[PDB]
Amino acid sequence: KLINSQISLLIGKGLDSLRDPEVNDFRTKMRQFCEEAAAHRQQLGWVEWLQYSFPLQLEPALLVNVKFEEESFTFQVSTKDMPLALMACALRQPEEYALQVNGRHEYLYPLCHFQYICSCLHSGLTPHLTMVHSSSILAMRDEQSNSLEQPFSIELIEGRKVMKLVVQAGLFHGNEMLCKTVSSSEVNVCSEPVWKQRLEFDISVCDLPRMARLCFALYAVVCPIAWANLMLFDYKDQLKTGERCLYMWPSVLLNPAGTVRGNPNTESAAALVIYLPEVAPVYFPALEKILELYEHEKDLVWKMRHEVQEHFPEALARLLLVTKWNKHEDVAQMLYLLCSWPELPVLSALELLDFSFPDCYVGSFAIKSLRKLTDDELFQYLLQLVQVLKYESYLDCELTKFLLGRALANRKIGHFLFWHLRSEMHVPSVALRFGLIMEAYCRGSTHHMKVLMKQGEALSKLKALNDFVKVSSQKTTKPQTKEMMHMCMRQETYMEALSHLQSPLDPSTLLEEVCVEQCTFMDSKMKPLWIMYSSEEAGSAGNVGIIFKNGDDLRQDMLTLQMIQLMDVLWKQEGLDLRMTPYGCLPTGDRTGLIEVVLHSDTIANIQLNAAFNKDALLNWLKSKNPGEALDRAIEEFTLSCAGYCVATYVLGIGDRHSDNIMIRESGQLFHIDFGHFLGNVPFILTYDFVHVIQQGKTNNSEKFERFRGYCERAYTILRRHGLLFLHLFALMRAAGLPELSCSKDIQYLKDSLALGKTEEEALKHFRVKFNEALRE
Ligand SMILES: Cc1nc2c(-c3nnc[nH]3)cc(-c3ccnc(N)c3F)cc2n1-c1ccnc2c(F)ccc(F)c12
Repeated sequence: KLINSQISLLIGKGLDSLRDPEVNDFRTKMRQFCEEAAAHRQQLGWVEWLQYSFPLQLEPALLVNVKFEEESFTFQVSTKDMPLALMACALRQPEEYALQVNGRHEYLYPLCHFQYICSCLHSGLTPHLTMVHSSSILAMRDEQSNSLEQPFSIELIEGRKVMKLVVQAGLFHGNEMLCKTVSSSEVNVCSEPVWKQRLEFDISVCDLPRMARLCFALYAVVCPIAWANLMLFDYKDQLKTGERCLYMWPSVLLNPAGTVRGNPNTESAAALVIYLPEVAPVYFPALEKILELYEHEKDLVWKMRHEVQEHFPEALARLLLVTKWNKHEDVAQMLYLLCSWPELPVLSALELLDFSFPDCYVGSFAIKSLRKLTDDELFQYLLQLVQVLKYESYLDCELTKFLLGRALANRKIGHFLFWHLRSEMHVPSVALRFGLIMEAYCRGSTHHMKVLMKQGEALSKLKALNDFVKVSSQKTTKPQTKEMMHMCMRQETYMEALSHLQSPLDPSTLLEEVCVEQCTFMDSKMKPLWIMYSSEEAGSAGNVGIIFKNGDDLRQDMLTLQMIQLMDVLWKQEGLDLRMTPYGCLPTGDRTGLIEVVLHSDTIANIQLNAAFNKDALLNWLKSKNPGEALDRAIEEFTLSCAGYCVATYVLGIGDRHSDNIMIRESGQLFHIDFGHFLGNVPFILTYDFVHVIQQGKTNNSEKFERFRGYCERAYTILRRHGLLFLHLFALMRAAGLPELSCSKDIQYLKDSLALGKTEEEALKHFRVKFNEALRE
């Protein structure tokens, strides 16, 4: 029971009142499932458990200091040496140990591969680790255990809330209609309106595909009012026969992609009531039955269905787009080949997950092609897979079981699945499904729940704190609310709630002691908070800041930074390190989330605000933080990151860049904050005091500049190869309801910036056109 109450606070809704056997089915089925995984988990070998709880954070001569669970010993080792070898030094049997990063949830392949080690090499800090014996790891593991060929007709009985009242009714597969829409008669505005009018569609009932959905639009004429959709099949495959009442969603005219569950605010939802003509008790045929069984271009793809399977396995997608889905034989045949289809590359499955592949068998097929996804790939695509959950038609689906499975097998997966689900629980459409999934996951780690509660309580006191700061600053100076802010933070409950947590931005980072002294807040607008931490165990890698925002929408920034991080991975996985900074960014709730602070950096504007001439400002700041020899690295740091963000900002169409939202690190790395727009919703950007830095300050030094210009072009064509990768993810993201990612024209921005129609060298001469266009500043 306490566990039940804990799950209810964490996920934000109470745990029944719907007595819906679909919902009851989901919960007990998935709970058995999730408890199975948590059982398996407790029986893993101790290196298998590290892999679960602390997945290694790789990327695609050396001083290092080691202790055991207070005396440390410093060594030198080879950047090429294996953690084993390090341990063996430390011992003077190594296989009985792992290396923990001090004060992080990280354990340690040549050390040149470990994120924490390069985050130390590139930054001169000296790695500090701890030998943790395998007995002691087992302790954690243990501590964390618990036949009918008439036309389909419905009937539109009547309605309930408020010229002339039309209803439009369409039948769709995906966002394709299996026939013609039917409208109603123009009954008069006011009501509670009556229709009692049979609507009959040009489809045989034996020809509704398993995933068919009836879609209504209620509007007003001499203006739209409400929309609503449902499956003609229940979640047990039973064609549904009867009277259903349809609590409608408000509008924008049909909306086949929107949810198949009704508007839950039954107090003000227009209801549309309707009759489903019974027809005999008909369940959609089993799989085994089914297996027994320009337009000229479509016809010659249906055509050699077989040659496509034989010789073009990955063209699956566009054979599924030519398939006549209203014809049940056209579907048995296609669906018959698909049970023999060779598995597909991840890229191709990322296209199949989309909504214009509604059929649940293809969805299964797509999932099956996704079990080979590495955990690092899953993590990169994870946001899209979450948003695709909104397209599903039932609660129990391969997609949900696949995530839960992966979530429960990698704790960093589970961590982020949780926050993605939790962050939308305020959205009517999805609250039930996301709530239900967070619940099954919680019965998979009763331990991780308690860690997440901990994060939630901090996120909760940050909300209160910001609210007091918004109120307090209305009446008071910036410095007077600041010291009030600290007094509130100093209270009892705030110190306890805000301290000793895993960072929701990155669970491997630990937020221990909140440094009240160094907290502050932006005194403009939504009063975003600056919260700083320290940890004596982690040393300097314990000094970490997080920015809290309450008021702003962070979904867009998060997507943009995932994309830049994807870019940097693509680039690093072709040899090219543009030295990017994809900092953490995570919506946690309604207009609420977190930003990872990048320490030791500032804004162009703050740097320009002051040298004799403004162009000297950046270079002199760089000269100041990188003495003598060291400037030279900064200039290359600066130059690569410049090119990388020039390419990134251009592709993603991020305008509105100015000297307050472009930042620079003391290493010389330049990076962008505050995204919020993108897709133009832009020209190549470039600014002579950047040019100035790239040229070592010398008036014009075309031997530096041109190679900088070669960086940009290399990045641009690297990314241009993976343009489909970018197109497919964004396609899935249209499910997010992001306002700048609304329609088709948004995705057609990306198509252009990525010259995706043209050749590799014709796009690069066109890229060359923009780059000089932009240079004249
Ligand atoms: C207003 C604002 N937005 C941001 C963003 C950002 N991102 N999306 C959307 N807005 C990112 C970073 C940021 C992020 C990472 N590293 C560093 N250094 C940053 F400045 C800082 C941001 N700021 C801030 C600038 C100055 N002072 C701030 C403060 F006192 C408290 C909180 C603030 F947010 C501050």
